[PDB]
Amino acid sequence: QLEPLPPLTPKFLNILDQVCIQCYKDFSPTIIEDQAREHIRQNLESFIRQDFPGTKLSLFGSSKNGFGFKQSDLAVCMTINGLETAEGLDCVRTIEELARVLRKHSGLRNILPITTAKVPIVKFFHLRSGLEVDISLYNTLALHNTRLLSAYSAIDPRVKYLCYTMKVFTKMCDIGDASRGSLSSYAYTLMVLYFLQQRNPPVIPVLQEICGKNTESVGQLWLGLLRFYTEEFDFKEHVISIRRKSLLTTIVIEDPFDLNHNLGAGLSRKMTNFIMKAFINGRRVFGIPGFPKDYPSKMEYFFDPDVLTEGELAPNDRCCRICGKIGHFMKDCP
Ligand SMILES: [Zn+2]
Repeated sequence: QLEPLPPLTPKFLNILDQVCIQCYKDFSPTIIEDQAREHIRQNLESFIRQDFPGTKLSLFGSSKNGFGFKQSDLAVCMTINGLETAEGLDCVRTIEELARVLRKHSGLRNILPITTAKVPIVKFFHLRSGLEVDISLYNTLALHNTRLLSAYSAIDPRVKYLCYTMKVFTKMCDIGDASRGSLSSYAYTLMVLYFLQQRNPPVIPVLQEICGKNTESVGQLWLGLLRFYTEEFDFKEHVISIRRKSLLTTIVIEDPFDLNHNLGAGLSRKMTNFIMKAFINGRRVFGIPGFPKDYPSKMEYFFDPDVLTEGELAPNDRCCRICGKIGHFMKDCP
C-alpha cells in the first residue's frame, strides 16, 4: 500500500498543466522538420525507383502517428506497384538487394540489412538530417496502428499532451526502449489511451466499436494515470486492451490488431519492478507540492532521473555487455 497524498492546490495544479503541455511543445517536431521528413521520403522513392520500378514509399510509426519526437527514427513502408501484396514475394532477398542499392547513395551511411526479426528491414543513417531510417516491405499492420493512434490524437488535445508527457517520463526513467529490455513507446501510449477510455467520464471512446464530457485538466489526468496504474489496476487479472470498453481477463498489453501480440511479453521481473518503482516516484513528485522560487527549470525538477529512479540504472541482465541491446549473445555482436 502507498502513502496518501495531500490535497491539490489550484496553484500547483496550474503548474502541472504547464509541464504536461510543455512536454508536447518542447519535444514534438516542428512543421519544417516534418516537411523535411517528407522530402527524405520523396528522394528515397526516386532513388529506389531506379532499381525497383514502381516503388512507393510511405511514412508510418512516430513520423505520422502524432506522438513522435525530434530525432525519432524515420519508419518507411515500401510497396511496388503491380504487387498488391507480399504473397510469394521473397522479402529477405528483396531487403538484401535493396541494401546493396542504397550503398551507392552518397548521403547514407552504415547500410544494414536485418533479416533476424519477424519483419526484415533495411537500416541506415541519413547525414543530411541526422536520422536513422528503417525501410520495411509491406508493413500494413504498422500503418494501421499509425492510423488508429493518429485518430485518437485528433479527438482531444489532452490525448497528445498526455502521450508526450508519458513519453518524456519513460524516456527520462530509462524504461522506454524495448530493444534494451523495457517497453516500447507504443506500449506506454496504449496505457495512456486505455486509461482515458476507462476514466469516468471517458475522455476518448473505443474507435473500434463505432463526447468531450470529461472536463479534467491535463494535470489532473496525468497524476490520475500515475495513481491509476499504482493503486488500482490489477496487472494480472486484467489486460490493458484499448480494443473495447469491457474489461478483458487474462504486465500484459494487447495489440489492438494483432490480438496474439502481447507488448509486455518480453518483460523481466526486476524490470517490471523497476518500472512500477518509477511510477510510484512520479506519483510522489507530481502529486506532492521552495517550488517555484528556487528552481530555474520545472522540467528538471519533475523529470529528475536521480529522483524518479533513485540514481539507479535500468536493469540490463538480458543485454549484451558490449552493446547493451537484447537479441544476441556476446559473440555475434557488431
Ligand atoms: Zn550486442
